[PDB]
Amino acid sequence: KEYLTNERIRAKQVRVVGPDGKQLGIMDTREALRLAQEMDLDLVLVGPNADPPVARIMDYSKWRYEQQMAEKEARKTEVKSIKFRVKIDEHDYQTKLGHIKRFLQEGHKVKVTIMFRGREVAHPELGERILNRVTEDLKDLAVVEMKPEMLGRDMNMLLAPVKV
Amino acid sequence: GNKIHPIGFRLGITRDWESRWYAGKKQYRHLLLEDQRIRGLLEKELYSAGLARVDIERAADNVAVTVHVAKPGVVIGRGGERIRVLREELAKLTGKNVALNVQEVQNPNLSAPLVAQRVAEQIERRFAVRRAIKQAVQRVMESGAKGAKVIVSGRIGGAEQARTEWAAQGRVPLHTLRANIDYGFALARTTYGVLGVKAYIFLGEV
Amino acid sequence: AKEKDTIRTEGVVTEALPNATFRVKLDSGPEILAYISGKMRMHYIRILPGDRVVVEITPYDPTRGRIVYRK
RNA sequence: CGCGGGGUGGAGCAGCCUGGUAGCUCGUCGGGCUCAUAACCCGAAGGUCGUCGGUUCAAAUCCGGCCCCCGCAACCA
RNA sequence: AGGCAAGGAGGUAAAAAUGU
RNA sequence: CCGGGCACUCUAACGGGACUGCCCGCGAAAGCGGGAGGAAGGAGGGGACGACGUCUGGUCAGCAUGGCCCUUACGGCCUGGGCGACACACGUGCUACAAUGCCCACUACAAAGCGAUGCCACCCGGCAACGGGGAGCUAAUCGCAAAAAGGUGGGCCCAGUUCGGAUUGGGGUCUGCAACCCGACCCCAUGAAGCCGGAAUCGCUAGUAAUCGCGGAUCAGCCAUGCCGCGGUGAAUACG
RNA sequence: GUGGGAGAGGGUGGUGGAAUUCCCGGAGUAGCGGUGAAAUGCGCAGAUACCGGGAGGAACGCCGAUGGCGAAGGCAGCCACCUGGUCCACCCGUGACGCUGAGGCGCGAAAGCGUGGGGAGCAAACCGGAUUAGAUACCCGGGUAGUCCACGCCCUAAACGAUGCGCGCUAGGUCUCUGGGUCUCCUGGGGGCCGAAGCUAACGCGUUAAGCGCGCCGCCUGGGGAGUACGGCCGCAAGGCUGAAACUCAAAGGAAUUGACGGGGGCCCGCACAAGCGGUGGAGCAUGUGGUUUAAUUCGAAGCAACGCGAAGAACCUUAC
Ligand SMILES: [Mg+2]
Ligand SMILES: [Mg+2]
Ligand SMILES: [Mg+2]
Ligand SMILES: [Mg+2]
Ligand SMILES: [Mg+2]
Ligand SMILES: [Mg+2]
Ligand SMILES: [Mg+2]
Ligand SMILES: [Mg+2]
Ligand SMILES: [Mg+2]
Ligand SMILES: [Mg+2]
Ligand SMILES: [Mg+2]
Ligand SMILES: [Mg+2]
Ligand SMILES: [Mg+2]
Ligand SMILES: [Mg+2]
Ligand SMILES: [Mg+2]
Ligand SMILES: [Mg+2]
Ligand SMILES: [Mg+2]
Ligand SMILES: [Mg+2]
Ligand SMILES: [Mg+2]
Repeated sequence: KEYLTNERIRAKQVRVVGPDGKQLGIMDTREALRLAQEMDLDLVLVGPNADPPVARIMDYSKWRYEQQMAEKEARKTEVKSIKFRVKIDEHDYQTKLGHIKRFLQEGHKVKVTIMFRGREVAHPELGERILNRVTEDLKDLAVVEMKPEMLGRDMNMLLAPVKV
Repeated sequence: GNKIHPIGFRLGITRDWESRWYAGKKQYRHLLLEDQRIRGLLEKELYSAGLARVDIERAADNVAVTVHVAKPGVVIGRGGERIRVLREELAKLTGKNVALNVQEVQNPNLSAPLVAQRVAEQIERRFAVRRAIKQAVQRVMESGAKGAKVIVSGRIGGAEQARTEWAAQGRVPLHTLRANIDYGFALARTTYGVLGVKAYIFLGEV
Repeated sequence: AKEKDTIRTEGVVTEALPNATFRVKLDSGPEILAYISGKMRMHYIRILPGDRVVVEITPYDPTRGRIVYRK
């Protein structure tokens, strides 16, 4: 994802855009560089595809750093995927339910996802049967986000906390 | 598995061909075919005689069919007439002037194919296969051949399992060319399935 | 006597059960406890729930069958 | 009716607020990796940001209305 | 100064489920 | 070209040559470091060759063979079709995405192999594939055949283009009884995607990779860019 | 008995520093800590790191051992007290007073529980963060009981030398610690190691025997069921002792041996990775395959070692559909 700086800029007449919400026109590469120098914020080819390449006057590195930080923040609060079957047992089901409950308590969203084989005929019903029941059980902690929808080789149900 | 045919290995060196004669591209295949046919027919006939090398030459439509044999009188007849009949048959098979040489082998236990054939015969009337092999080996040793390995495989004793029966004696440097190893092959044609009679004999250096 | 009053009826495998025994849902009624035939075991032919298999059923007790056919 | 907050690749959510420059997780499909399955990794596929507008050289972003979704009150009568 | 070795340091040896 | 020569290459039979043999140094030895002479040095390079066994690997579809099963058909013959079908996926290759290139024109060096209804010199017809005529060989003695990249000169000028060549239309050439399914080839038109490729990954230690052509076998013809083979240019880097 | 000796033996009372934390004081500022990486965590009210003192509580560095002590559990700063065991030397006193021990009584780590205290660190549970498909876990940040003491109770353990105690005999050597000697060597008592004979299933044991005996006690008669039920006793509880059967399986096992295997070790190797050049995957096409479709798409090959493979020549042929 290269928004390109200073003399990473090959294009002749770049659309020299300012830092904020201003422009300087469609000016040369050298001109753009000079402008960047003036602001001390780098010249950055943020839209190369655009009607002459969009060349923002921004400090590139700092911006990138900020973006990275934001990304990191986004990493976390999160979603737990509880994977059911068609051939899954009653004790197993209970275990899964318990896990889901724990997750809810913690403050995590819940993708209860069923993983299917062949017999996508007597798969969907069983997926519903398990998942619906589970949802009914955890109603006290959980507002269902996504209902039991069959999606080709899988089935999803999702639960969100009522409150945390 | 592995192991290339031991004569095939030699051939260029101390060993010489099962037949030698020139033929160019136009007529080479025909002659070869004829030779093959001859070999087949002789095998069908002289299985009694015990044969190793069926050496052929073409000194210009003078086909040569030297039989290297164990039982020389079996070839000739009782005077000199089964030699004659066979010759006639051979002539009939190939439309050219032809002869029949017999160069019987001093010590048949020295010739490996003969040994193999013997072993096969023994197997066919059902002997203790391993025992037979051992006996053969002993015979070979007595005959002086400094090495003998006799692999017989497949369903030994009519047993319902893919078995390899081994047993060997002496130096068998199946690898050095300077070995003059006589290889012998025979096919034990027995009722329950075929037993492969592979035989080797190491009999002289340089 | 060697008795062939045996029923050779189709059945979609319902239940995965232990020891290569599988309750298979027959089209001769219900799902009986049907076990693998030795040939299948030998050839390592895997049965999962959902296979329309021929199941060998003796009249003496139809409770137990045999997965005769490889799916 | 009164007020606040949000509507975004299929779902959850970042970014809006500070005009230009849309990300991650789950899901879809394909591959890889593995002896093989999950797991894994990768991609590829896939959003104009509810919508109609205007602003401005240029809107997810500034602004209005409608459409929704959440909640709080709705009093004297 | 090198020669070997004893001991003390500290750095390294990540993680990776299963069964025809 | 010829006489003429066996000198040189060569061709292909025989034989020498290298053995850690010589020297130094280390080492008990084996051997190791370096040198010398020597075309070659420590197995000179490369083959050919694959131990007991293993995976009940693979092949009853090359052949052989036990058993079972079929015998007016699970046998036989032909004609036509099918093996080439195509929403997809993978493997293996080629050709690319250019200017260390592309095109055109001249010019120069190979080896190894083949060739008899086979290769086809040369001559003309044709833009050409080829066609016709026709010498020559029975192959070191002629032919395939031009090797190509390369070298000189010209053009092209950074573009999806003189890059790239797929597809699609049209005319033909050849083989064969017959190329519609489903041949190759020529010529003209068409000129798509692709601007060096994600995770992953594979080859390669020297005349090696990389790239460049030629020969072949099967074969009427060829879907051969495959395989097998031969030479031309000719690298990198290995601390570990 | 007398003369000695060694020692973390036990209890009672004290003290001695390092260290930790916590408090005050000072100087000082932008992070500390933490990790395979990180994040939670603390820090501007100023942490951390550094010095000064003080407050505690706990443990005892070096010596320190392959060592010493006890009957075992166990036990280490040091000192004092009370106090066990033991070893030698003299062979002086007694004259078989001994050995063993069902029961019984006593001790009995650690955890646990009761009553009261104390509480620095560590730290189950627990609350966080990461790690992860999941994380009740390994890893980090706290954190309660508990660890510590008194008194009481609990009584189990790989309570191990997996070796009951007692004595007698049956090669040595070698190192050790501790006593006496006529002291470069003898002779006792302990602790180890190697090995004669012998034993053992082998490993190993081998004067500290698992050797040869004798003495007595404890227990064993296939594994699982199960140290469970059932009773009984003990206990404030947790549980402990005491201890089956029904059934079930043709095994549960030990010791070694050959291999294989190990995210076991050492030594090696190979284009195996690195170092390098060129690709593959992205494009089209050439092909072979899987899948799919077909009237049939003949059949096989399957990770390396199936996938320009059989096929080194599918228009008909070939050809098997
Ligand atoms: Mg039956
Ligand atoms: Mg005393
Ligand atoms: Mg302070
Ligand atoms: Mg006395
Ligand atoms: Mg007296
Ligand atoms: Mg703590
Ligand atoms: Mg966590
Ligand atoms: Mg936790
Ligand atoms: Mg902790
Ligand atoms: Mg307490
Ligand atoms: Mg015990
Ligand atoms: Mg006792
Ligand atoms: Mg002691
Ligand atoms: Mg002693
Ligand atoms: Mg002994
Ligand atoms: Mg010992
Ligand atoms: Mg014993
Ligand atoms: Mg217990
Ligand atoms: Mg009780």
